[PDB]
Amino acid sequence: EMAAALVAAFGGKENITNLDACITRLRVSVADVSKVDQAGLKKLGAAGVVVAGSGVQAIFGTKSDNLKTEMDEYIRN
Amino acid sequence: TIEIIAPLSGEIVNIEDVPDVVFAEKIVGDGIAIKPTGNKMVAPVDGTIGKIFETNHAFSIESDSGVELFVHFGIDTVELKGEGFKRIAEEGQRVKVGDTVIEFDLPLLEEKAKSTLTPVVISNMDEIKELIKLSGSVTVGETPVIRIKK
Ligand SMILES: O=[P-]([O-])[O-]
Repeated sequence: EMAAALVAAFGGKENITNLDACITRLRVSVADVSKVDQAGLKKLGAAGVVVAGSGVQAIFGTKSDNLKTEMDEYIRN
Repeated sequence: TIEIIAPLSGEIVNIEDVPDVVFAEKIVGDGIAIKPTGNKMVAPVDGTIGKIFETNHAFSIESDSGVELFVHFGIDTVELKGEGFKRIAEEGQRVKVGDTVIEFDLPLLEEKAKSTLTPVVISNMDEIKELIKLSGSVTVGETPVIRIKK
């Protein structure tokens, strides 16, 4: 479910144009950054939020890769 | 006192000088960084490998002493999709200090990786009494890089 909440925080499943991450950062592309809920990400336990261009980065810690796998499945299912 | 041995050879660098805010701000834990000069990453302590990234460029290990470490080779190296790395150990493998976990191609990574700086941090910060960071050049599986208590 947290994965569904993360998708909603970015704006929505259709607002996601790409999914990728590294060891402690999650990268999610968004069509409109004005629709990202920075406050929503914080409540989800995000340590911080960083936005670069149209790409959005959220710090979920080392478990960030877990969100990538869950979001990838939920967004593809 | 637990001694963390260098996972790779190189020069110790401040973790706050790493070009990544999550590592520099120690969101993923505290420790040091190493500018690599060798070709392999070994176990910095006797324990069990926990997780190896599918891009075979970073891994997690828990010492028998109960310390959780996390080694991340280079910065944003996941974008290389495994190029330059070869996983030699398996997740769940029990290892002793110096056991090889991954071998890498320094020259190829020095040319394609945004940075080869390699953070070695403790993700168990709330369970350790003190972390003493050391300094200087280290030799893989031989030179201690950090000293911890409790
Ligand atoms: O840059 P990274 O945490 O995979």
